[PDB]
Amino acid sequence: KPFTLPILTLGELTNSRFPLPIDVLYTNPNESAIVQCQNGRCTLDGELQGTTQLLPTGICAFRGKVTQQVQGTHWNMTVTNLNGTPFDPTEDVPAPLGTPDFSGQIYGVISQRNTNTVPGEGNLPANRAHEAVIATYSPKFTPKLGNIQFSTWETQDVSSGQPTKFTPVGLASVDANSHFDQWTLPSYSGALTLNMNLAPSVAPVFPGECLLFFRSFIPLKGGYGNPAIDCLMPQEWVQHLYQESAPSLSDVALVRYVNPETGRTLFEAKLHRNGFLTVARNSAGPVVAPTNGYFRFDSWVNQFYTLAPM
Amino acid sequence: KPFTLPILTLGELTNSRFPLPIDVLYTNPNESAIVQCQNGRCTLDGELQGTTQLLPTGICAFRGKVTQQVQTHWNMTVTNLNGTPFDPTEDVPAPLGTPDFSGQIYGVISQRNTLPANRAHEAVIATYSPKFTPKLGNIQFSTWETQDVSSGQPTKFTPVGLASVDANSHFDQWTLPSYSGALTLNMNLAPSVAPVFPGECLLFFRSFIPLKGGYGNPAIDCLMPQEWVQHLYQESAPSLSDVALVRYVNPETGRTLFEAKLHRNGFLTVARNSAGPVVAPTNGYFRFDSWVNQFYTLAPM
Repeated sequence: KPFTLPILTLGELTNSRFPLPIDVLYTNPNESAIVQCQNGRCTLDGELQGTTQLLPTGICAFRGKVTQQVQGTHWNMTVTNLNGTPFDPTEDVPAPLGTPDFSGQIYGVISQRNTNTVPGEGNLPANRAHEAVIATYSPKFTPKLGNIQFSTWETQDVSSGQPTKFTPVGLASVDANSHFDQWTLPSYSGALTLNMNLAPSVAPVFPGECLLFFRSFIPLKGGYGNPAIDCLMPQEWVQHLYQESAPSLSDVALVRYVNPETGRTLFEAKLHRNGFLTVARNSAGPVVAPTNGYFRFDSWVNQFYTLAPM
Repeated sequence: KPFTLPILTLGELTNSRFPLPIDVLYTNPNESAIVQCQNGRCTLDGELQGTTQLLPTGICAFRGKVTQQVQTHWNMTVTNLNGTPFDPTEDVPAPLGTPDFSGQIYGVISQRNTLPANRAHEAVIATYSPKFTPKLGNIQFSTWETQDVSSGQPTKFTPVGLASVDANSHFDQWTLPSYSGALTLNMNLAPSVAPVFPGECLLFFRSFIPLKGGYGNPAIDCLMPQEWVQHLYQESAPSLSDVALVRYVNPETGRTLFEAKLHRNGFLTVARNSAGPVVAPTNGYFRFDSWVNQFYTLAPM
């Protein structure tokens, strides 16, 4: 089966690591961190890796039940799989699929719809929702053990024992004590633990090459900053590759970024079998080009193919 | 070019009218409302209609700049979601992604000033308000917060759910907003959809939508999931009749659970004489089997 990519343009793609549109392509050749994100991980032949799942609504989401308030106002939440089935910690994944894959204070909304209905309200359940923050660097962030905590500004109106959804929106801030580092993994089983079942790190191996990312700017609840989240492939590529499961005929798919108006190739890139891009570029920053561009698959090549400089 | 659908299962699909997973398939044969939603509208040959755009993050989203606080209510100029100015003369009902139903839409307004300062707050957009005029470039939102929204700064609305579905809330998923306000006619609408065949009813992809407070179990029904919109748009396969016969298959057992007609204008019907959820495995998926003729009768579900 021939390998293909979506023909969605840059302005028609979304981030696989946070629910955001892709804003710009981006490089940073002198990055010192190991790049080993766990969402947006899929091989070119369709194998999801890390904590990657298919729903855009599942990225950095949680589903479960609040147990009790804990002595901002903190609350303990059991977490299930996003489909509602109990999370089995013996499954060969780092954490429930969709779990955030970076250190920071993730800001969003906790909502609840009660299981029990009220006769005097037309046999309908009660509901509530409040702003909430999840500190993924906290020892209390133990999604691999089926349990996390969140904090709220709201002091009372969260219910114990009720179905609970976290909808991510952005970060609480990028203050130093919020520990935002997009390449630092959470410790999924808690303090002083070793993560397991991780998607592998990615890196260029050929001289003159660097990673090419799909970058999105992330909202902030407060503070000064212009934070971004870089993914290796957009969510729609993950969805496409998963469904197609086309055999990979070599280690690298050569792709060309094309302006569909002019048919012109702006640059070429290597799309590696583990699901990431490299380019030959000697600078950091955005790729300044119209957002109607898209990557076109041109041919299978080997690891030693030399790219035209961007 | 042969017609195809994604092979994503029901538990791998998302709603095209609100940012929610698909929870269940659903029918309501005795519905009295005209079904004429504007998000999640795409022909089988790939023509987007209504206010439909391709991003899951764009559904019920707004981008723009706050102008004035009025008596805590705030006016907001809205642009296209890509940041370009919205031209009210374009042949669309409203900026793409604009909500397509009456209600109080709850979410978060966030701002990043032109290292910049930021703020965000919970907000509500009443789409039935006379000040909900997205086709004219302006909407209003309310906050519980009394002051901390800045005028003239880039502003994003991230939808989360509904504020309320009580009797003051005007929630009706089939009532369109007046995109240009009171006393104006909506324009450039995607057409209404209905079964024509005796014994058939619409089949929806249903999602339960969160509530900020109060009582209720509200849902939003879309005609096709967002991934189908994205797929059809890219493929642009010619439609070889008015109806594509699809079978809902359990891929574990290989068996067909039921069949449906997928109509050219981008919606499903089934022969079912009961309302409510379809109780079927969420690992099922619709498989395209054949274009069919105008006398094709569905097996009853």
